[PDB]
Amino acid sequence: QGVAFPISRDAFQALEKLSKKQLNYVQLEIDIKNETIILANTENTELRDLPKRIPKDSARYHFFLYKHSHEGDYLESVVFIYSMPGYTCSIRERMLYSSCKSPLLEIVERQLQMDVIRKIEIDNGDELTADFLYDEVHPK
Amino acid sequence: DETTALVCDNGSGLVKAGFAGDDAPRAVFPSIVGRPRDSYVGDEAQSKRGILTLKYPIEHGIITNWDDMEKIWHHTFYNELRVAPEEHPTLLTEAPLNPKANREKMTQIMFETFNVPAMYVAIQAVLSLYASGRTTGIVLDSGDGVTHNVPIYEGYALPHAIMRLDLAGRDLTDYLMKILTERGYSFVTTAEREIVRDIKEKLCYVALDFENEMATAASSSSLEKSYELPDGQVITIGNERFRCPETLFQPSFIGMESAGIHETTYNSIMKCDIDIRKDLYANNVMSGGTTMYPGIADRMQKEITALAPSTMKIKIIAPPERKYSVWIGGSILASLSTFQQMWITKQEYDEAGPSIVHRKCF
Ligand SMILES: Nc1ncnc2c1ncn2[C@@H]1O[C@H](COP(=O)(O)OP(=O)(O)OP(=O)(O)O)[C@@H](O)[C@H]1O
Ligand SMILES: [Ca+2]
Repeated sequence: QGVAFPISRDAFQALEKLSKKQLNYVQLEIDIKNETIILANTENTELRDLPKRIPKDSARYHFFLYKHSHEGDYLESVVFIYSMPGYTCSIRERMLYSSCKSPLLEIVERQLQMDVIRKIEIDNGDELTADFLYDEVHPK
Repeated sequence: DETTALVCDNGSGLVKAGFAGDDAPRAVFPSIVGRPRDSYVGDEAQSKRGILTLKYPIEHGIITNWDDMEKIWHHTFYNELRVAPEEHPTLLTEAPLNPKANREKMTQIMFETFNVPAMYVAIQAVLSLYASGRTTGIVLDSGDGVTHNVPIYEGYALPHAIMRLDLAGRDLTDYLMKILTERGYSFVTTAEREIVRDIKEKLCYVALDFENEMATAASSSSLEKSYELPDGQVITIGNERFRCPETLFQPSFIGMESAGIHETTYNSIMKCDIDIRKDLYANNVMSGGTTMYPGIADRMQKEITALAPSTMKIKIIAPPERKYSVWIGGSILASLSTFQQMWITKQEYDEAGPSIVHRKCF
């Protein structure tokens, strides 16, 4: 169950900006040996560029601002993404990303009042098509 | 380090115990206690069976006999690991559907009988799920005495949906023993059953299509494999190779009311909220020794796909380390410096009592 790794000041500041909608994408990684969550990428990301942000060889955490219409409303929905490409990740890498997930999500809610509307887990970036994001957030 | 964290995966057939930080358990022995007709555990209890009443303290993953379970843990600490448990934090595993009172009992035995400085309890299925690289999915854990279908959502198992099949490696070994015994080759004693268990783990496989494979075996010897027995004799097995693990999909082969592991998976998923069914279908994670059969992931893949809705991506994840994925998962957890503040300490137990395990571990 839940293991809490410290978050870098940088990673925390980028998540603080994403909660204030100043950034639309924050990718985080676990520094496995130092047991820390660090900042990996904060590029401006629209839904069409999102598939091309997901590494192919290593697991990652992503916070993405999903802007879309749903029954007449326009929603800016912060979504959480746990990408795990497969056996390229060691058992230790796979275990740390799974165990560190909940505490990171609790700290982000408790401190930054980020409203994570959905938590998604994917094998690879090519899955993050517009329809897929819509079916995860609004499964009907 | 004289205080290295310990990991004990208490299975109904085998105890996998070791040190946090290692890649594999240092100790693997049978969960058997023999008391005279003061006590014996493991291999020696089985050996002295002529003067003992043998017992399995872990019935279908659940610890049902605590006086006996204490004997297993005592043997684990002093005879297997050769450590004093009062100086090592101990991570323990628990079965799916393990009663909350049972979890409390385990905590009290660790702190009052063994005097451990700290302890942790994790569900076997969740550790295998986490080590696979995800937090939501359905786990098929098939071990020695029990097989479970466990839907897990964000690290929490869904008890209402968990399915239990009381059929696992123990039964498949018995079935292969009977199907070999009746075609000539006669195995009877506990040691001859161990030869059968070895034949089963080395030569058995799951057929993608059972009736097609029965036909291939009837018309040719393409599916035959040989095995040299300890005395030097060579035996050759044909359809027994796949008829034996086929019992997982057709439990009626050994007179069971329970449908196959593909149907109990479908049933388990159908008991959960329609909104999460897609996440379960795309993450069927296998774990346990009885999931080591070649061809089993391919077979589960086609069987789930034949029952599931046609708009579900069906994915079977079968890690190569799945025979020990529970122990390895716990080993990684307990080896972390940041895990130090997750343990239930003796002091926290003395103040709150055993119901601390529901909050601090879950
Ligand atoms: N390669 C293999 N192929 C098939 N079966 C195997 C293989 N390796 C081990 N087994 C069987 O798996 C069983 C042991 O698996 P496991 O350690 O997960 O069980 P357990 O934890 O003791 O039981 P359970 O989870 O049912 O309570 C034995 O019956 C053993 O014969
Ligand atoms: Ca087990």
